[PDB]
Amino acid sequence: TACCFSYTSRQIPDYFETSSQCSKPGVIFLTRQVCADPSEEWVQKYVSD
Amino acid sequence: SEEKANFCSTHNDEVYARFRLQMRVGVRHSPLYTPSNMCMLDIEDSVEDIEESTEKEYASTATGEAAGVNVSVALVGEGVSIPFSYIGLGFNPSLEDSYLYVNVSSRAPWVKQTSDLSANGGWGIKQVLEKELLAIQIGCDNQKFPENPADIDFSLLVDPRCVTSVDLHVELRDACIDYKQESPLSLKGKYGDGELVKKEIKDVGKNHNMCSLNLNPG
Ligand SMILES: *[C@@H]1O[C@H](CO)[C@@H](O[C@@H]2O[C@H](CO)[C@@H](O[C@@H]3O[C@H](CO)[C@@H](O)[C@H](O)[C@@H]3O)[C@H](O)[C@H]2NC(C)=O)[C@H](O)[C@H]1NC(C)=O
Ligand SMILES: *[C@@H]1O[C@H](CO)[C@@H](O[C@@H]2O[C@H](CO)[C@@H](O)[C@H](O)[C@H]2NC(C)=O)[C@H](O)[C@H]1NC(C)=O
Repeated sequence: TACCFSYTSRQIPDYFETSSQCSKPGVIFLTRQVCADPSEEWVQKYVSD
Repeated sequence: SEEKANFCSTHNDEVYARFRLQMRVGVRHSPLYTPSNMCMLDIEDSVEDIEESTEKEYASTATGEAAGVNVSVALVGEGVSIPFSYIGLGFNPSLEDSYLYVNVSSRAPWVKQTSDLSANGGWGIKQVLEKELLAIQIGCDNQKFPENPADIDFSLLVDPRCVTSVDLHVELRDACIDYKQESPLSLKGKYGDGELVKKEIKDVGKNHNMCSLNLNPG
């Protein structure tokens, strides 16, 4: 049960939605397991989705 | 240091990265947690391929587990290896809410020369700067519960069931910066109160268990 405290600034190159209450929202990305925000990279999960 | 300055002086023209992370994690335990003094430490280095790029991926991954909390700290470079050599844990084994302290440090060039990143008109630096990633992950492992360009790029992921807070200071800098007015390589990263944890972590050995792993030099 993840809760993302800091995102990666650089979007690159499955998913999760931290919005289970949590401190903040986020998209954990399996790849490591790297953390994201809501800005443009929503391509990958909403564009490649 | 005795070893250090005499080395640094010998390489005025070079840049060798040095990574340091001081981190304090707010801990709390489940009702069923059973106090333990155990401490598990590892540092393992991986190479993977980006097929997109000509470049290989180099991650140095430091892990530590004490007090029911398991911590992962991976430094991921692209075409460039910054390797960890030391991880330090400071923890309280009891069931009570406490703080957990983690040191991680990369290898010292005077101990075992890392790569010189100034080479090829600074080829490595552009890499570190453009694609270096820091991934820190923290979990309550095995536990069962009742149901700008100077800024380092880190993802910080944690479990709220055992992690109450996180504060950390992290730096990725020119190793011999103490002998340079400027350096093209000087990266900083804070979460919460870094300047605090940087002091505080320097004296928790009085009231904490302390374990440490240091890799062979040579
Ligand atoms: C994180 O890294 C720092 C730097 O290596 C470590 O700081 C060192 O902390 C120890 C104890 O925490 C200090 O011990 C010294 O020796 C005796 C122990 O009997 C003590 O009585 C002295 O007063 C003195 O504190 C040592 O000076 C200190 N060194 C520095 C440069 O700050 C720290 O242990 C690491 N944190 C970990 C493993 O959690
Ligand atoms: C800390 O430890 C737990 C347990 O080892 C890790 O979580 C498990 O990871 C395995 C695969 O290694 C999954 O199949 C499980 O679903 C995960 N959860 C549990 C409760 O077992 C967790 O990844 C570790 N966290 C860190 C930061 O190392």
